Amino acid sequence: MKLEHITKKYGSNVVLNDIDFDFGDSRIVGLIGKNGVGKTTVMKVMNGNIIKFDGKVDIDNADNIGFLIEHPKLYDNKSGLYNLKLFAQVLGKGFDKAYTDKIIDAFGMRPYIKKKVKKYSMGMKQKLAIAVSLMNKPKFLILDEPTNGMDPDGSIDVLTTIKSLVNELDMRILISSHKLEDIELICDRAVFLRDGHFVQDVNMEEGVASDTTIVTVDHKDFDRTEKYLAEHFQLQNVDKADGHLMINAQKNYQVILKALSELDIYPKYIETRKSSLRDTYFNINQRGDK
Amino acid sequence: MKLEHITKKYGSNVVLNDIDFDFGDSRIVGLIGKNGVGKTTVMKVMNGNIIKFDGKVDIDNADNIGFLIEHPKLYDNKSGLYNLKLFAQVLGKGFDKAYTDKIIDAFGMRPYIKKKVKKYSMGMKQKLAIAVSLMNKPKFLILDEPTNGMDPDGSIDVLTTIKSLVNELDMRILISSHKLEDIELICDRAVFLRDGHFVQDVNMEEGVASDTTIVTVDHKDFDRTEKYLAEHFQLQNVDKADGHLMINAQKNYQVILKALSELDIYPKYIETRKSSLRDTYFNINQRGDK
Amino acid sequence: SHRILNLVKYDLYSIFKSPLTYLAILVVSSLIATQSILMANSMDNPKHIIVYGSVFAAAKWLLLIIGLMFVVKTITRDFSQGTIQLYMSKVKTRVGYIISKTISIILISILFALIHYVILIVVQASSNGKNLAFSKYVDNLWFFLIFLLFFGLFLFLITLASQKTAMIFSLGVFLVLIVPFIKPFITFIPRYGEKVLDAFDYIPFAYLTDKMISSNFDFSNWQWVISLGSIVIFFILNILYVAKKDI
Amino acid sequence: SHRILNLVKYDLYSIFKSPLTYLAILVVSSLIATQSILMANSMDNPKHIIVYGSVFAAAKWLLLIIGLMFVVKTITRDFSQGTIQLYMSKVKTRVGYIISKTISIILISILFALIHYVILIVVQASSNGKNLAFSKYVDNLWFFLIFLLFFGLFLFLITLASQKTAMIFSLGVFLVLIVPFIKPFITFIPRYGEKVLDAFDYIPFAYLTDKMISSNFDFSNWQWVISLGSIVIFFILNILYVAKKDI
Repeated sequence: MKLEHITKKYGSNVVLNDIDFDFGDSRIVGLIGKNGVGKTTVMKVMNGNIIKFDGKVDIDNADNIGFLIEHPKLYDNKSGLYNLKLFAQVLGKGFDKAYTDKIIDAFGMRPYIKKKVKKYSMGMKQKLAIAVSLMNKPKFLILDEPTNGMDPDGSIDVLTTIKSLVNELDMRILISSHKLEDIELICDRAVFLRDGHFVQDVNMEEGVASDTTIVTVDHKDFDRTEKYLAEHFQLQNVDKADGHLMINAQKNYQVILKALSELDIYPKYIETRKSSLRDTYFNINQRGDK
Repeated sequence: MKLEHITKKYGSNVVLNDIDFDFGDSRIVGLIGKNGVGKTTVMKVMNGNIIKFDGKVDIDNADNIGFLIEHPKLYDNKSGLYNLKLFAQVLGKGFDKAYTDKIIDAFGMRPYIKKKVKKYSMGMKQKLAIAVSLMNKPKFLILDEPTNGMDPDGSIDVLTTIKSLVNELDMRILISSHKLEDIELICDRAVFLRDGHFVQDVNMEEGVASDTTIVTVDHKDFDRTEKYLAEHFQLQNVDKADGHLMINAQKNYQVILKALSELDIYPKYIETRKSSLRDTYFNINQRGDK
Repeated sequence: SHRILNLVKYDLYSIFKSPLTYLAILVVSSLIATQSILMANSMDNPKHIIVYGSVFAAAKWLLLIIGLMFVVKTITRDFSQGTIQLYMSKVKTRVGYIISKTISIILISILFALIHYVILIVVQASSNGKNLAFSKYVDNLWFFLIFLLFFGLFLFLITLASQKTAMIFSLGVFLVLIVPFIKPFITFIPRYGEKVLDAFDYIPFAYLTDKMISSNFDFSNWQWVISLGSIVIFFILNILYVAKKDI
Repeated sequence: SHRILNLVKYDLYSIFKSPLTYLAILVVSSLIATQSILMANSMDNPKHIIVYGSVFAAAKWLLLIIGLMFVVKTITRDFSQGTIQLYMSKVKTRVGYIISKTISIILISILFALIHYVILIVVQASSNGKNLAFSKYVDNLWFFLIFLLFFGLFLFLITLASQKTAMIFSLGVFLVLIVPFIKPFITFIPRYGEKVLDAFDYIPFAYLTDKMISSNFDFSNWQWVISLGSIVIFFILNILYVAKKDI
C-alpha cells in the first residue's frame, strides 16, 4: 500500500499538500494532528471514500480493507449478533464460527451479546464496532478513535488485546487516536500532521529512548540560558511557551550549576527523563496558535 | 456544601454505600473512577436531579448551581447566541451584555457564535455547553466529561481559561473526567470512587510521605548541606557512604538551590520521585479486572 | 418570578416565528373557502343565503385537531431534545416548570380561539345572511379552554412518565379519532349496549369528543363537576409526581 | 459475486420479520372485503353478481402505494442510519451495491404482484361471476415492474444526491398524489391546456400516474420505447455517479 504525491483541495482552500507515505518494516503507526487539519480527510482517502484526490494510490484488488471511522455504524433497531452476521457475510468471504467466537471471547461482549444495540452504552458500542472491523479479515486495519468514551482501564485492556492479535494475524496497524500517552504504550512509529504535509516521522523500536535533560525557567531568563547552551553544547529541542529547554542526557550537573551560579541566574526545575511523544507534539504544533 | 450518609439501591443492587463529601479549602476537585461505577449517579445526586437520597442534603436557597452532564444540550435548529439568551432568561437573574461578552470573547467562539447548531462540530458544542454553565453565574460548577471532543492543545486552553475564571471570581468546581494527566495540571485534590465509596483522597499540594527527592552532593560539602536541610525541613534517612539525602517532595527548587549556590555547593545529582495519578489509579483500580 | 414568565413568553414567540403556523392557517382557510363556495354555489338558494352552523362546526373541528397537535409538540420539545435535565434541578424550578407549561397551554388555547373568531368574522363579513351572537363565541372560548387543558395535562402526565415522543403523537391522534369510528359499532354488543351507551355520556373522553362536532355548547351540572374535578386531580397528581420523580 | 446475493437476501429477511407488512396485508384485505360486501349487498342485484374492475383498481392502488413506501424505505435505510460508508469502499462494491439494490426492488415488485394475484384469486373464489384471464394478471405484473423500477431508480438517485430521508418520503408522496389532483385544473390555463394535455402523453410521470387508476395496461409503441429508454438512462447515470462521486 503506497501513496504518491497526494494533493487534495476544496475550491480555493487547500486541505492536503503533496504528502508521501509508506509502511516500512513497522506494525503499529500513529497519526497525530489537530481538528480540521485534514485528519479525517486523510483517513477518508485511506479508507477509500474519495476518488477525485488527483494522485496515485497503489492498492491491490486481491487485498481487503477493514476500517473504523468517526462514529460506530450499526443497525440500531436490530441486534448485535445480527450485525456481526450481516457484516461477516456481506464483507468477508463467509462466516467462520470459531474465528468470530475467538474474537468475541477476547473482547468480552458475551454477557451482553444477545441484547439490542440501542440498549448498549458508548464503550460497548465502540468495542462491538472494533469487532465489526476485524470481521472483514483485513490485511490492514485502521481505526479512528477506538477509545473515545471509554475509561483508562478499558482502553489499556483493549489496546493490549489488539497487540495480542497482531501476531496470529499478519497485521499492519494505523491508529489516528488522540491521548498520546496510551499510544506510547503500543506504537512502533508516529507521524505528525501540520499544514497538510507530514513534517516529522519518529520511529521507535528498542528502548534506547534517546534520554534527555529538561530544564524549566521563565522566559526573561530563557533567552540568556538558550544563548549559553547554544554557545556551549549542541541542542536538540526548545519550547518557548512553557520555558522548557530539552538538551540531551547529562550525567554531571556540576559544570552547569557552577556556570549558572557565576551567572547569578537560576533555573526553576531540573530533571533527566525518558522521552515521550508529548514533547515532540508540543514542539511541532504549539507554533500555529500560541 | 456537604453530603452525609448517602446510600442508593436499585432493588437489590447497591450503587452508593454511606459516602460523605465536603469542599474543604479546595477550589478544583477531581472525581476518578471506572465506567458504570455510579459516577453519573454521584453527579446527579449532587446536581439535585435525584430525589430519593436516603440521606441529607443541605442547600441554601441563595446559591446558584451550574452543571454540564454527558452530552451537550442545546436547541439544534436555533443559533448559539439564542442558546445564551434563552438560558440567561430561564436559569439566571437576567441578561447582561458585558458579562456574556466576557465569556464569549475569552473562549473564542465569536466568528461562529451566530451560526445554527445543526452545523457545529463536536468540540465547539462542548465549549458552548461550558459557556452555558458559566452563564448561570453559579456558586458551584459540576462538569461531567467537559473535554471529550477537543485536541490536546484545545483542551489546555479550555482548562487554563476555566482556571482563569476560578481566579477572577469565587467558584468551587467538581470535574469528572478520564485522561487524568490533564486533570493533574490544574486541580487541588482528587477523590477516587470504588464500590460506591471514596476509597482514597489525595491532596496534591501537600503530597504523600512515600514521595521522596534524592539529592547527592560531594563528601566534603555533605556537612554543610545536612546543616541547611536540618535547619529548614525534616530529614528521614541520611547516607554518607552513598552521599544521598532524601527529603519531602517540593514542587519548586528555587529556594533550595539558592541556598546551596550561596554556600558554594554544586550537587552531584538531583531528581525527584513522585506519584502521579496514573500510579495511584492503577494501584487502587487493578483489583477490578486483574 | 422569572421562572413562570420566561417559558410561556418564548412559546408565543416560537409560534409567531414558525412557518408551519401560517402554512396551517393557509390550508385551513383554503378548505373553509372551498366548502363555503361549493355550498354557496348550490342551486337550492337563488338569494345566496348561507347558514353558518356547518362552517362553524367544520372550522372548529379543524382548529381543534390542529391546536391539539401544536400543544403536543409544544409539550414534547424538551423531552425530544433531552434538555429536560437542565430544567429538572430543584423542586422550586420543577413546580414553576409545571405551572409555566399550564399557563402556556392557556395562551395557546386563547390564540387559537382568536384565529377561529377571525375566520368566522371574515366569512360572515364577505357573505350575506344572519349574524351570530357574542354568547356563541364566548362559549366557544370556554370549550377551547376545557378541551385543551384536559388533554394537555393528561398528555403531559404521559410524557413525564414515558420520556418517548412518537408515542405521545400516536396517543393524541388515537384519542381524537377512535371514538367516532367505534361509536356506530358499540351498540351491537348483546344485552350491554344500553348500559355502555348511557355510560358513554359519563366518560369525559367520550362526551368531549362527541360534543366536538356540535354547533352549540351545553353541559350538565354533573358533567361540569366531573370536568373541573378531573382538571384538579390531574394538576395535583402532576405536582406530586413532578416533585417525587427522579431522572 | 457474494455481495450482490447477500444484499438482496438480507432485505427480504427484513421484510419477512417486521409486523407492519402483515398489518398492511390485514388493512388491505379489510378494505377490499368492505368494498366487496358493499357491492354484494346492493339492492339492484338479487343474484350477488360482482364486477371485478372496481376491486382490481382499488386493490391495485392500495397495494401500489404500500409497495412504493416499502421500496423507498428499503432504499433510504442505510442513508438514514449512516451505515452506508461501510458499503462505499471500492469501485466493485459501488457497482455491486447499485445492482443488488435494483435486484431487491425487482424482488419486492414480483412478491407484491404475487400477493395481489393471490388476494384477487381468493376474492373471486369467495364470490361468483365471470373469472378473468391469465394475460391480465401477467400484464398487471409487468405494469408493477415498470412502475416500481422507474420510481425506485429516481428515488435512489435523489437519495444519492441529498443523503437525507424526510424529503424523499415527502417527494415520493408529492409526485404520486399531486398530479391526479392537478390534472382537472390544467384545462383552465389560458390557451395552453390543449398543449399540456397532448404533451402529458410523453411525460413519464403524467401517463404512469394516470394509468395507475386504469384496469388495463394498454401501451403505445412510443410510450414503451421512452419508458425503457428512461430506465436505461437512469441506470447508466446512477452507475456513473456512484463511481465518480466522492463522499
